[PDB]
Amino acid sequence: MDHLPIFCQLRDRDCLIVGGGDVAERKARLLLEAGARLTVNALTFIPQFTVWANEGMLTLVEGPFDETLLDSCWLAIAATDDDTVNQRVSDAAESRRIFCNVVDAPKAASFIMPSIIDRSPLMVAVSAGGTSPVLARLLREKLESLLPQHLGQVARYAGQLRARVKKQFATMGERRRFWEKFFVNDRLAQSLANADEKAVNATTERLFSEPLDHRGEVVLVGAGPGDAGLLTLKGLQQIQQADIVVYDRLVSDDIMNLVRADADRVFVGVPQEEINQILLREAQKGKRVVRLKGGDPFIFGRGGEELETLCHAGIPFSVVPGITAASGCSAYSGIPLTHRDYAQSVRLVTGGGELDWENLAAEKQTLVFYMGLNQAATIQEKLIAFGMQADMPVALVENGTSVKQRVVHGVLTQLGELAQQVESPALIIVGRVVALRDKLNWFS
Amino acid sequence: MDHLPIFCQLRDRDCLIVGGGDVAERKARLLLEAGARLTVNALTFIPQFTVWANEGMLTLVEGPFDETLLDSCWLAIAATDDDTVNQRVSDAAESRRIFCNVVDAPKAASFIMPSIIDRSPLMVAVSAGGTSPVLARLLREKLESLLPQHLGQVARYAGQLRARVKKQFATMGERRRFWEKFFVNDRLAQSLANADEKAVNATTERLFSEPLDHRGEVVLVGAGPGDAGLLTLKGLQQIQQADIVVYDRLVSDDIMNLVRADADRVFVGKVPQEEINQILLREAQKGKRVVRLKGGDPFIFGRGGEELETLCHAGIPFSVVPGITAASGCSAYSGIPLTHRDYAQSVRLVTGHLKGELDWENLAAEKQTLVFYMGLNQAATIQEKLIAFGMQADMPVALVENGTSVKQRVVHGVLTQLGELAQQVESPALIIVGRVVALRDKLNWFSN
Ligand SMILES: Nc1ncnc2c1ncn2[C@@H]1O[C@H](CSCC[C@H](N)C(=O)O)[C@@H](O)[C@H]1O
Ligand SMILES: Nc1ncnc2c1ncn2[C@@H]1O[C@H](CSCC[C@H](N)C(=O)O)[C@@H](O)[C@H]1O
Ligand SMILES: [Cl-]
Ligand SMILES: [Cl-]
Ligand SMILES: [Cl-]
Repeated sequence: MDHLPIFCQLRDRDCLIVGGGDVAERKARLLLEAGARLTVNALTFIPQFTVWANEGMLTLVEGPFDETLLDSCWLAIAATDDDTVNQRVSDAAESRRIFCNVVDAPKAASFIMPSIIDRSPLMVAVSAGGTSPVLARLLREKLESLLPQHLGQVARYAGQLRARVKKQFATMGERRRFWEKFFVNDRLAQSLANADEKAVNATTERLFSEPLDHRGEVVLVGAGPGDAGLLTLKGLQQIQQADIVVYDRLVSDDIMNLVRADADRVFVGVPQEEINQILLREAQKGKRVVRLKGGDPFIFGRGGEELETLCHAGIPFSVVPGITAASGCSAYSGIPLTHRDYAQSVRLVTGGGELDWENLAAEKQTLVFYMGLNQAATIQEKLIAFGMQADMPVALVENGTSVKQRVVHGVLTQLGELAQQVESPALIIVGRVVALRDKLNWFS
Repeated sequence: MDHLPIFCQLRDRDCLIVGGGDVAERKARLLLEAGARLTVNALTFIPQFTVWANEGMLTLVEGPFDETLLDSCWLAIAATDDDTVNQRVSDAAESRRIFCNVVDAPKAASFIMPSIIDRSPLMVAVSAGGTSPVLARLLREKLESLLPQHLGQVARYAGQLRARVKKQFATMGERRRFWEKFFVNDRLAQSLANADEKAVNATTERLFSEPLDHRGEVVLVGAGPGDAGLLTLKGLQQIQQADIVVYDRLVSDDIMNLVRADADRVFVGKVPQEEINQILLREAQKGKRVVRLKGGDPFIFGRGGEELETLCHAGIPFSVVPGITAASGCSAYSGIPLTHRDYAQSVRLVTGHLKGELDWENLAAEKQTLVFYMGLNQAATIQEKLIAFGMQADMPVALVENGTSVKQRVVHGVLTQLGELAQQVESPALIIVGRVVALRDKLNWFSN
């Protein structure tokens, strides 16, 4: 072992930073967030320090490095661009047995600052001794994506319940299993975060009442339009905690690979009624069910209908929104849905009853047709017949955001022509913003 | 932050443990692996301390607590079962400004020892501060089943190459690009774990030979509507690796905590558009990875087109990471789906304040959900115009303030109440008009 990680209590402990530039500013933010009684000594200071000083958050000492400033200090940081000053600081700290970091020379003095994932009171720290800061940030990134934002509130509450769980769960197998469902209970975490103290007390007693077997709940998760990177952090966390994942064709294979093989998978790509009962049945057997749907669950996803089935049965649910096809395709095709005065509104529209064509034909809109390929010849002839100018730009985006994305574009009088040239899943975008693609297309 | 994690170099530094039982032994073992010069002061010692002392790996002092034994120490650990003694140790260490752990009292004294996942020289440390040692242990096992055991050898080889990387690559960006390739090369990791130095050298030689692009980049990243969990995985990657992050006030606080700690951050809240464009242009022309972090989605009422056309006109590369737009986030978190069955044919995302003006006949049409962005100040005009162009007076409306955050507020009513409803909230807020608003009483799962 090269270094021993320790977690220091710095509240109201004198710490010293030498330096007043951006390096020192980054270190000082860290120590302020830890509650240090912070002094900063530098020949000059950047404006952020005077701001902190005027708010009484720290003390500034302008001038050359003064070793007597280390007199009552617990930690020192050398954060200048001058190697002779940093060596003076680390030498004075060493002789006082004060742990010291030289920012630009991690093996020069006595401690290294790791990458930190803060879920206080829960904290994770990653370092490799300065041999590989890029690896440390790469690992920090994975951990940040995995650890729910409000886990620390759950950790705090867990400690207050340590006594109750022991008196109810005899063996450590049992309370280990209790703690495992406790730390993944979404209703509890959001109830703690929202300061809804009655939902806390309801969730708390429901967690003690039900069998350890039962963790029944459904999460509707929007998987985004295809690219696995367009899943949300919460969405990834939910599919990592699922007992059962119910998905269909419009969920990309790259998304499905982020589900651990330890979860049951149920493929329902079958009228809507059957899907509703599947979710019902598996939530009532007490499993964590994630219903994965393409894009956003509440935008032509029939997501509402599945949740109404669950409401009439008393099964907790939540929804994780996702990137709808329009947003994904817009960003990845270089076609902004709005721009300057081009469009006062964006219309997301499907392809008994039928569409209001005069309304769709009006100016200053971006039109986005979902499930519109089969009707694309109709859409061309009717938009023209209802006054939309023949030179209106149109684009069709197929498999948007994925490695198979194809974009075709022209004007409206060639819209029906370009539509047989693509296949589902495809969006039809009509409007002046379509012209912007020649400049903004950064993708395939 | 409850604690500040630091990684201490203990080689040849005096450390004191008080106590000689099984707790002290566990801590002594750790401090010996770290290379500490270790004294153990205790009334009695379990046999393992005899084994260590015979080998000359530490100094035993048999007797009650000797405060003067702290005088040259960098760390102290109180590991007795006597809380009077433990607190004398903590007090003596405090006066000397020596960080001190009381093992049976995490909240007392001045450092805590975390759980350690060892892939030396790579190390991960986890602690919940004694609030939930069960959580720390569950997390410690997940981290174990996540970090490959190859990883220590990749990190060790990186350490050996750092001098050559600094010599051969002039700029900081080049060195970063090298390391970013180095750490994801699976063949190199396999060859290191196999001690196949022929393969190690050939892959390494090729890595050093690749042209490294020096161009700065600008990434437009949608931060989503507030909740940090609604950032995309790709958006998180970009802000974890940017040099500079240019962020609005419509980017929540929790999102900014996800920026890498050593990134520079430039505020552009309330500055006009051509201020922002130029700030991006220049830091990008400095060869730095720039992330432009905007609320919601960058291409929905975000003015992301204008910033990018300036960079295209100047030869600067760029990309766009979409985000959850306010309509989708507030929809999910208020229990108001934007489409549903027969209710809504179409969703309209509309801006509220503009220059000619809005096409109210168009907006008043039945079977749609209207979502007004930036429309608070015109709520009275919206109600009057939609009524005048034939929308039913009892049409449900909702206003979502600070959607998806812990401060989210929802008010709802009918169209004839829209103007007064808007006075009960402030920016940032959405106006939702449509029959789907009535679904809230069955689909609301978040709060109120
Ligand atoms: N990756 C993709 N590229 C282009 N269009 C897509 C797409 N994924 C879904 N779509 C569109 O969405 C339609 C299915 S309806 C479901 C839409 C989803 N809830 C969402 O928010 O996007 C398809 O007919 C297609 O037009
Ligand atoms: N968290 C939130 N809750 C409610 N409305 C929000 C919001 N965040 C942004 N908005 C809306 O967005 C308007 C700014 S326009 C910026 C919109 C952003 N690009 C997006 O895609 O959502 C605000 O006036 C408000 O109407
Ligand atoms: Cl160094
Ligand atoms: Cl490192
Ligand atoms: Cl022993």
